Amino acid sequence: MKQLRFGLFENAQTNDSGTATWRHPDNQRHLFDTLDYWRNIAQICEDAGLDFVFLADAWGWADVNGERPDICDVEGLDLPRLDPAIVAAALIASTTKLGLVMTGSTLLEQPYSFARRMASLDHLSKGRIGWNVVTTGTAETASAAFGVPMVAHDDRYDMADDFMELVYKLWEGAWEPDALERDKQGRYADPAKVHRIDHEGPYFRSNGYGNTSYSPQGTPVLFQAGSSERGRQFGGRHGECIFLGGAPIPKLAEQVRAIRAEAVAEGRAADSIKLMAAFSCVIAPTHEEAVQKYQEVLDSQTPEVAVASYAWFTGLDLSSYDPSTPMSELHTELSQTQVARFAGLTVGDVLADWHAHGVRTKPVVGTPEEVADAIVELAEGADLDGFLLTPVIQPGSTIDFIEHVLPILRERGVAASGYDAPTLRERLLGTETPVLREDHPGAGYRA
Amino acid sequence: KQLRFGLFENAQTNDSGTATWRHPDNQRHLFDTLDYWRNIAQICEDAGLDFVFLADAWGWADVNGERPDICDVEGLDLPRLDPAIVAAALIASTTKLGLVMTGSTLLEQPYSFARRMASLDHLSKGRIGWNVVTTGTAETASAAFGVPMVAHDDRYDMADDFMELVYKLWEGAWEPDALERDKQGRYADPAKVHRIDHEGPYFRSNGYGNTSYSPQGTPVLFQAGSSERGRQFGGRHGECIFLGGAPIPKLAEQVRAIRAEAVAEGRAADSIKLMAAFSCVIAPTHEEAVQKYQEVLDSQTPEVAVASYAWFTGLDLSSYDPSTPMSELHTELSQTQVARFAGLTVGDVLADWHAHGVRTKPVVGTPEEVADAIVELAEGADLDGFLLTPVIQPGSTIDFIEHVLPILRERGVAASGYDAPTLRERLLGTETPVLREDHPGAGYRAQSGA
Ligand SMILES: Cc1cc2nc3c(=O)[nH]c(=O)nc-3n(C[C@H](O)[C@H](O)[C@H](O)COP(=O)(O)O)c2cc1C
Ligand SMILES: Cc1cc2nc3c(=O)[nH]c(=O)nc-3n(C[C@H](O)[C@H](O)[C@H](O)COP(=O)(O)O)c2cc1C
Repeated sequence: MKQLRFGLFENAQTNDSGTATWRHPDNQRHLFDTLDYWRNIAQICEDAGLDFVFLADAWGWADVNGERPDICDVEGLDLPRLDPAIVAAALIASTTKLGLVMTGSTLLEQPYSFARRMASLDHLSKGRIGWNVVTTGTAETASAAFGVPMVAHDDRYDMADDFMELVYKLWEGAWEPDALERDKQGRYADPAKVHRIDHEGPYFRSNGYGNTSYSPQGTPVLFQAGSSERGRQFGGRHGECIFLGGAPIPKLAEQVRAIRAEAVAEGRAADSIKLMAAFSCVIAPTHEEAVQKYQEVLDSQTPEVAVASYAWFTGLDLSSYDPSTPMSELHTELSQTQVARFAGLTVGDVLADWHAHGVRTKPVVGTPEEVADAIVELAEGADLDGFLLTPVIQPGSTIDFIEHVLPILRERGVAASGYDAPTLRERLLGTETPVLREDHPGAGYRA
Repeated sequence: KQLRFGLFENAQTNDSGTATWRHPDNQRHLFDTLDYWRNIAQICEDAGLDFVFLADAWGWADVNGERPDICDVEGLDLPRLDPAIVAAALIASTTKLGLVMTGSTLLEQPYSFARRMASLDHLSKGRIGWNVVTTGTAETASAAFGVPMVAHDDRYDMADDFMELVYKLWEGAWEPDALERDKQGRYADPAKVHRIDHEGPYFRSNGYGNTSYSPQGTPVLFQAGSSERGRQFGGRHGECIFLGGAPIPKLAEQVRAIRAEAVAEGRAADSIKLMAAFSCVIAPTHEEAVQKYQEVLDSQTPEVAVASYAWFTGLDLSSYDPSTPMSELHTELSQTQVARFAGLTVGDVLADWHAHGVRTKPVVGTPEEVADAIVELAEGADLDGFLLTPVIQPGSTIDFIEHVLPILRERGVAASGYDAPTLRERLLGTETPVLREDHPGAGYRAQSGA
């Protein structure tokens, strides 16, 4: 049996994904800016043996023509947030084995300082760091915030390739793994193992030494989730663990086959890339109890939010249209035969499903046995290597999965019983060594 | 007058042109382990020190245009860790200790720097400080980032623009009570959340800030520029100014000039705090302290001094007989350097450099002698505290805490412990955690004036 890995999707802000369940009485996400919130989440995850916590990030915000509507602040749709690298570092200090994965942007980070920061996390954590490589999902606002011009979608990925090449040189080529000797009767470092790098790319330039010596993993575990044609090529080249949003099993299976074919086209083994699907659930001892439990979180969300956030995430201002109007009865846009995928849905239908989960994956709602069976049928049907648990409320959604579903998966032998490897790469990739595989591009920048 | 005490640290093994890492009691070769930092922070927090300060650098040694092998054999310059990451890890290990980190206005981007510092301030409940630098490793650091070099005085003009932008983000973007998080009312009050607009010579920003108003608003601002332009910048923005060691009459003049600069910027002379770097070597008798210091100096490889002197000054003295008067090298010296070296030989210069690099010269003696030196400095130069710069770690810090700090507390010149939750309250001696109204950053508050 393939043993699935599990990570927890989190972000350093109250609400996410176009939903706003922060008003639910048991939701603690409004305390995201306190260290106690994060210490508790991490302890829950580490005591359960979850492989990692993943901190999503964004730099921009939801806006309509340069302005956030009141609702953004009355319901905390987007802002405020914290920086994930700072949260990750704080969590290092209260964990020993839990993996820590953070989003970091190739569009807005400077590679030289970013490489030093990530390698610092990797040193202090003893090799537990991952990096979710993003360009931007909020390109308009994030660019204005940093004072830089727009970069079009595919050019963002060419910039990301150049970024990756430089950070690979800094992580893998600047200091050999054994450069540091720290012998008070010998050498501090072997001068033959410390190298100047030289990089002249279309977007970035660097000439000189790297600040950080070779870290326990070398390069953080690389996560990536792009679904465009160009983003799929980028993930096929660099990504070690690829995230997928929820989809019906047959569609997910085809996407998995496509992503593994992109890795093969870049010279990598098909099984050397790990696929993890977002997965949400609401668990209760009976099916009806779960439905009511899910219902109570849905009822906690203000009804005006659904229309507001659907607008931003898609562009369709639906406040006007009566809920009985078929979607296909509207224009706005979409490329004909795509409009047929709507298959005669009504505005009410879309907003009700959007109210339910936004861009988060549709939760599996049922008993522990029902949720466990869903996980297994997803993993087997789509050839997945793990799941990214996306909570509907914190910490309850995580606690429920840990206390009721994970033990079933463990008894069935589909989930490991605990931490068997000390670095994140060894744990997620099954590698023997904590460092990149030889068929990964970053390995080609080693001395 | 209650003196404040901070610990000067950096996230690398050696610093300041010296290299005492081979001393049997030095543990700084473990700088890249969390356990080293956990231990330092506990030692400091248990003693009630006001803060730990993390220096930083981005560049490396450049001796005759190359990086010679001795830089790696002795770990003179590299490797290092990022101080924001060390600081964040130390947040989670401490509850009251202040954490001050260096951050460069030349190389950081202000929008993400503002968010990073405000995140540290939120998570720490207001215990963060920022030592504002314009990089000192400018040449090599610029090449690493791929950017053109910027002149000394231009760096301070860029720094003024950087400060204006981060003040808008920290003080002007979210009012202090914008967040209500009332599950029956509003998450945030939309009238208290503001777009910023900034169009400066070096930086541009248009939009909202990522982080809401943090417990101190703006981190406590530390600064250490000693040039004329750097003193002007400190007098405008710095809340705590760090001075290197010097004889009492010289420190007193520097303190006087910095306070006059603050007054000219519209601030109260006493609202800026002056802290001197202070090093010491402590033993139970004077003679034992002298010998202890000799054993520190003997731990440094003899070949280091001439190589690190060349790194810091550009002057390679390795080919000269040590009896050579510096005056004979005038073709390689500016007029100011010739005057400063007058009477000195190459051997004098390298002997002095071997003993302490650019670190302050230690007071060497008994605990009573060191305590007396601290009081004399503070009274004679009008200082508000001291930045303890260790010669070896953790020994230098432990010696001071165990033997000198109790004397200072008995004499009533150092506080018993922590009776202020934020770093600004503790260091400025105020009940208010946010910038004073006569500070430039306060003018960006939307609260009555935007
Ligand atoms: C599970 C998951 C997590 C994601 N997290 C982030 C994130 O933290 N920041 C971000 O900008 N985008 C995030 N995304 C969006 C993707 O990075 C990506 O941009 C999107 O799938 C569209 O693909 P494309 O970039 O190739 O157009 C996430 C996507 C998924 C499926
Ligand atoms: C106690 C002390 C600590 C310093 N720490 C740093 C540091 O961490 N990083 C840095 O680039 N410069 C550091 N400096 C150098 C000063 O910031 C400054 O550049 C130097 O004093 C020269 O002054 P000027 O910039 O006005 O010419 C420090 C100086 C002192 C006295």
